[PDB]
Amino acid sequence: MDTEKLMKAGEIAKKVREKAIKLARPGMLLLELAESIEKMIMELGGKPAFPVNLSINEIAAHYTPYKGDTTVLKEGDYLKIDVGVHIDGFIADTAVTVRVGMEEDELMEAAKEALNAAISVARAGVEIKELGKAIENEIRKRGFKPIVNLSGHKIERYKLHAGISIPNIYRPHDNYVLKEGDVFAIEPFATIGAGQVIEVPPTLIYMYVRDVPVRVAQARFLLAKIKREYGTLPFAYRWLQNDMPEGQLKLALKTLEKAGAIYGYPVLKEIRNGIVAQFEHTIIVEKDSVIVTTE
Amino acid sequence: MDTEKLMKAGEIAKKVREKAIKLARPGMLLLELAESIEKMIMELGGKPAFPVNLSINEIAAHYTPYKGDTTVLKEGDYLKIDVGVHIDGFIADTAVTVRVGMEEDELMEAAKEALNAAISVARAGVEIKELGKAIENEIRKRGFKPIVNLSGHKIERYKLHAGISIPNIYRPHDNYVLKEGDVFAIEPFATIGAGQVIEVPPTLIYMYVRDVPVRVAQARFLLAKIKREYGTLPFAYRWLQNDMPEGQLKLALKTLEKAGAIYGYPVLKEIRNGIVAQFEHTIIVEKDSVIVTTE
Ligand SMILES: [Co+2]
Ligand SMILES: [Co+2]
Ligand SMILES: [Co+2]
Ligand SMILES: [Co+2]
Repeated sequence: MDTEKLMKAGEIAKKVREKAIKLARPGMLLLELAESIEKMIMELGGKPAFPVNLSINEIAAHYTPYKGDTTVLKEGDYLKIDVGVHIDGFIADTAVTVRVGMEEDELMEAAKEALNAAISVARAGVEIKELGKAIENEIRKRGFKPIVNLSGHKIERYKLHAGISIPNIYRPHDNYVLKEGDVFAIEPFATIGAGQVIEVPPTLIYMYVRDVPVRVAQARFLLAKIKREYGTLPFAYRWLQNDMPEGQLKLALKTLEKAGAIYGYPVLKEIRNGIVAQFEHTIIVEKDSVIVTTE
Repeated sequence: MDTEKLMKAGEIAKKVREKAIKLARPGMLLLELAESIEKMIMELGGKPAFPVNLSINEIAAHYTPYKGDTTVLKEGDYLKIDVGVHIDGFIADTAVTVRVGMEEDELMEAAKEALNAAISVARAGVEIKELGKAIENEIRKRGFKPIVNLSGHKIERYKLHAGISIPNIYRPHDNYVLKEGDVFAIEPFATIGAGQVIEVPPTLIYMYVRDVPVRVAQARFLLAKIKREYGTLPFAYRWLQNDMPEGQLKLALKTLEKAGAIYGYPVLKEIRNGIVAQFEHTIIVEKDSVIVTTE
């Protein structure tokens, strides 16, 4: 629909991103950080597509603070900020790696540079694999491993990950064809570890999924609120940490989870605890070139 | 449409597959082999979906003989046989690894076992990732690496690789949902190498793609032949070696290649030249279980 909305989300996400890079100074508490970003996005004119992700070093992604996290930045950390905005369901998913209180290095360069290459070739008509390979070369020609299980994704109205991915590697059969009006989030992750990530507890981000009559009353209602307040967008436990006792909240979520009403999206950590750089922009696949909502 | 056709394709491919395993005896010339299989498929009632693939050891796949290959099997080889049949476009892609003149081992077991698991969970409703994970565990718990760039694919009428894949790894965002009536080819590849494949020349298989006003004369006729007899389905170079002398043939292809008419699918070889075992069956995603065309 309104390409302007995909643009607005993109525009907000840009500004907020920029500012986050700034608040990203040593000792800065992750929790303050997130809150600021979310409310900014808010007062700026839009709701978040998903809770800001502030992932540090080996924590690949899927990490968001919660009312209680004492964690603060530390000089030399590889902080990764992945933000997403949405105007009525039109997402903008951008992200950047900041070496806390320091300047970028070869790793960070590899991810950024990679990401860039992908854009230069995206244009209606090309097969996904081309971006894939592009990304792979930049990362590997710099001696770095690209992650093989975290990757770009195609966005759709009120659907963050709509089905088609954009690997950071070259898989010879990825032959989906970038159509016109296509909206894609390109996001190469680079690492010095093995190049793969595993899920490790706790589960901070969750996803609403399906109506499933639950017996335990409270749970059911917790869900109902969920339905109506977040929708199809993934949300944070931190976002509900005050709508009921920390204790009783848990179960409700679990029961909801053990019921398949909502899916939990645990923290993603590089297998051999390798540093993880990352940059992501969102694009709209046009005929001869792509427009970057988050430029 | 006719589930019976998907069944028929499936049925032929089964028989043929079975027989190939037998013809797979030492010193057996790969070229005799392929010919047999293809003609059997033929006389059995159907056309091949793609040229039989006889891939040996570190040759992951995409290898097919050509009029000229002197290559003969050798005791101890890990021959991989990937066959595909199609009834009016309803494919059946099945495949197996045979230790030439020997009995299967841990590797081969891993890939097989892996494949099985995937089926056990396939059923309308699950997310692709579940299968992915499944595969990953069987292959890895046996200390073997799964290939990360070769993987299962969703089949559709006259479209071998229709877009959605089924990774041999767990990528947390593979959330496509197995619908009812879905046809998928699950195919785990296992290897002791690194777990990745690269393209290496030559280019034996090719695939039509789009009508391009070409300048050279014979290519143009070659184009319209490819168009009429092969179609959207991929072909082997071995299938056209009669239609014209070596030299002229090549060029008509090459022009077309450049023309953007037919894409060529080079050989796939495991990077650290590691052994590659593989098994593949095609399924139809039904409500509570899946029907395996190639059982
Ligand atoms: Co993102
Ligand atoms: Co993203
Ligand atoms: Co196959
Ligand atoms: Co296949």
